[PDB]
Amino acid sequence: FAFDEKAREQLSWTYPHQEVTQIRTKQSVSDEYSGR
Amino acid sequence: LLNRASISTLHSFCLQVLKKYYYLIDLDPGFRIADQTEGELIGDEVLDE
Amino acid sequence: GAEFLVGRSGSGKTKLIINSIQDELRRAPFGKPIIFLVPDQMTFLMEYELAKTPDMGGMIRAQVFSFSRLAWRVLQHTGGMSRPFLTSTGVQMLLRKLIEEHKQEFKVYQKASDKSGFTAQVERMLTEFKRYCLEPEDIRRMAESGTASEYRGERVLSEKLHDLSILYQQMEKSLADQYLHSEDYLTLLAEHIPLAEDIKGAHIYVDGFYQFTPQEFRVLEQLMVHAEHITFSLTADKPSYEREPHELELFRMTGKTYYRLHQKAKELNLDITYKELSGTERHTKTPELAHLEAQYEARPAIPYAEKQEALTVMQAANRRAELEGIAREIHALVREKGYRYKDVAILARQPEDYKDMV
Amino acid sequence: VHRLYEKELLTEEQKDAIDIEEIVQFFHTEIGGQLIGAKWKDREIPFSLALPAKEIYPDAHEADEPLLVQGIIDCLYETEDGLYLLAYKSDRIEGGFEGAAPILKKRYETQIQLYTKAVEQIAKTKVKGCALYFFDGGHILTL
Repeated sequence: FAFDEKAREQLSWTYPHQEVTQIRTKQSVSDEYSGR
Repeated sequence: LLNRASISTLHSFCLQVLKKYYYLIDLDPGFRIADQTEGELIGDEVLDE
Repeated sequence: GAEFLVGRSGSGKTKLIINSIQDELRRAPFGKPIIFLVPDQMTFLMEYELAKTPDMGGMIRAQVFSFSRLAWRVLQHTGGMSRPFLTSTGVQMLLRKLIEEHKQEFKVYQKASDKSGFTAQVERMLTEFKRYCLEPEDIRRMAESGTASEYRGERVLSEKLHDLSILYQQMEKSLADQYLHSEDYLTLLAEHIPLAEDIKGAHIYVDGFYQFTPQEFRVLEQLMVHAEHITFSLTADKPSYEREPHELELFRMTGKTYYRLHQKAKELNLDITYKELSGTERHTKTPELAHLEAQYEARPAIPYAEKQEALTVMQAANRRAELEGIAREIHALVREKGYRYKDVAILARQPEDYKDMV
Repeated sequence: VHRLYEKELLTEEQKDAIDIEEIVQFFHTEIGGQLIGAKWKDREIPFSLALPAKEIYPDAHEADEPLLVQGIIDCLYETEDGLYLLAYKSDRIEGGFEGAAPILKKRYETQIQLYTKAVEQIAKTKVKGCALYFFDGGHILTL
């Protein structure tokens, strides 16, 4: 159908930077914005 | 002033009054308004007692 | 030395400050301390930005502080940190004990003393009294100023202040010397700054603040004295230091704070400098948003005569449809227009309404 | 110790719990004497170091966005030789120290490299040698 091609890729899509979306930005080494 | 103006349901006004002068009667500030349901369910309880 | 950096939103202040601290790190890595003073929620944001450089990728000389962490630091040196700390709930617990015994002395709240929600209301009022440098004695003073003058509402008022004054002065006596209040650090910091020396010859930047509480204020002007250089970043439009803004002008807040600050720096005989940012920095590629920001206030507002792309208003059948509709938009932005999740931000005046669903 | 107590940087207990000897000992060690005599010195040095995500988390291998590793370098001092690092550890040792050294070395091995990394990358100078002091027995080891 008209959209047969787009539907295919969007369902098979992935977030390029995904594997960094769960990682804590700040990480302390020994403020609620960081982790251990 | 339209946001600070008093234009509302009478209940909405009463609320503003209670909040301001709560200390004149016996009312806990931060009081909560129970919906007609839980309110009735409390009536059933006190009744049975 | 005090520097007033001012301009409208999206003029590039914050960037201008970030870059400076960065070059300053570039030039003298081990130089005197650089203190970046921002609101609590802006701390981790600036920490990530500063350290974002090809050259260095981090910082040592510069630190990002909120009024709290700054106080905590200066105190781990000057002293007072080994003093036990009281939680807001701990204060309420104390308060409820006080309301009991001193109950019968209340001129007004005697009936309201019972209710458990009255302890939280007092606790919040005392907090506000410290932040605004008003001691029990002060409240006492005012409480009898409205006493015996006849404007009903004044009398009533003086009575509340009288009652508060009691619980207040009675809390102070129970917390005297052996306990530390959450809002006590700022006053403690302000009076420990003078003998904290590693903040002397230090460059400091304030940014992201619209206002300052008298207590916070007491910290800044004490920094203006002992610090070598201090810059104040304020979002406003050519504010004046001879008049406080009128009620109905957009920059009432920031304009107000500037005026005060500038006057404090004037009486404190400091060398002052000015930087006014005119052009748009954030919106140079986005005409519409650049217009919204510029014409936001004026009632004689000129309508935008160009095409619609960046700015759009949208109506949803309900908060679900709203979030669910925004969810797909964000996906369209990332997948098509090639954005990253980190570039999107969603704000709610009452986040409690959307929080669960989000 | 008493001044701290007065100024309230030390609780009544913390005060009584301190072993003065184990504190004075350090300054009789070589590292101690060196710390004393120096052109420049500073302690409790806060830092934030941007690193590629991988450098810490091997697990995920694709995204190299920088994360911030933040900490505090106990002590840094400068001599006519170079810049040196110093850290004091309350680890329990004696219960010789010859056998503990290897283990302790690997305990703080990763940490110390991040410290010098932070200094070397950010300050654009280099850290030659790093010492760790241990209050139990008053020992020292270099990395």
